[PDB]
Amino acid sequence: NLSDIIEKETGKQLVIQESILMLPEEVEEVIGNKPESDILVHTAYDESTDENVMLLTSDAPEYKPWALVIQDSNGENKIKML
Amino acid sequence: ARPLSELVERGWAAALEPVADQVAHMGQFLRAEIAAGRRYLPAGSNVLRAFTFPFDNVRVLIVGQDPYPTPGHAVGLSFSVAPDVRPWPRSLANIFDEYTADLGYPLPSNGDLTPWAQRGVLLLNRVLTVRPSNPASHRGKGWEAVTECAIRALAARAAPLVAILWGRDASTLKPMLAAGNCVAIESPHPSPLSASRGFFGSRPFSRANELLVGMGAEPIDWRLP
Repeated sequence: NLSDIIEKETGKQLVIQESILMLPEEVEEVIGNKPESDILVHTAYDESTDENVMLLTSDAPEYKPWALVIQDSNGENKIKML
Repeated sequence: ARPLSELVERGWAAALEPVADQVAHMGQFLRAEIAAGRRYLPAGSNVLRAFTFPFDNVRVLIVGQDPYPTPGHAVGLSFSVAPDVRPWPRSLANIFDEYTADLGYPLPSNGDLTPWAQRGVLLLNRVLTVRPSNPASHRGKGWEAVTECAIRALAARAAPLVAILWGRDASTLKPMLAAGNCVAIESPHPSPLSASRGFFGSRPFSRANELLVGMGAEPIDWRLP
């Protein structure tokens, strides 16, 4: 899966439940890196750490990793650019 | 099947009449997709389910994107999942928090949104189908033309409409409902990455209602536990 690259960068067997598509303008504000073109925000949930695990990739055909975000019970994000 | 009237509530028949050729085409695409060995997720019966509830009874539009890419999740309606779906889409989780925050209500027992649908909240995705595990795989594949006509038709009616538009993808449809009797309320997407950026606190369920009332229409119930 594309979820394998999640398992790679974090080591957690999680299922991607949603891929929301957003514009660079939207993603930039939160991560502080304006990306090339639109991004898909694949969000899986870790039901044990209560973390939202996010994988941001390039649009549909080629799902190119771009950044990874882990978001805790509070809302702070450990952002790792990919 | 084939003829529109046999496929959607009628009234929706009228609505989508101009995209009849366009929708009929979508069929042989899907059929062609199975023919080529791959399957699509939304599920035969449910693909057009969005348009099974009365056209004249819609008061609130919640436009989504394409369907949830994982099997057994997508159910023919924006954002909603199937009741057995346990750890639910984080977008939906967030939507729900703002939902308990906004209205007095307790957290829903499941992400089954059917009741909203049958109360005049149109949960229309912009792209009605999608290849399993391959998000956005049916974008520009013909569907937008349909969902777009869907919307224009709603806007044209004498009846008042509130469209709530989560994410910028949605916003592109703002112009598409000339705000005569239509009001659009936009906000960042309920996705975790963006939710706290201005979705949370947007109070869309009540605002939607108050807007409806402002225009001499009945409020939606919401409320699903």
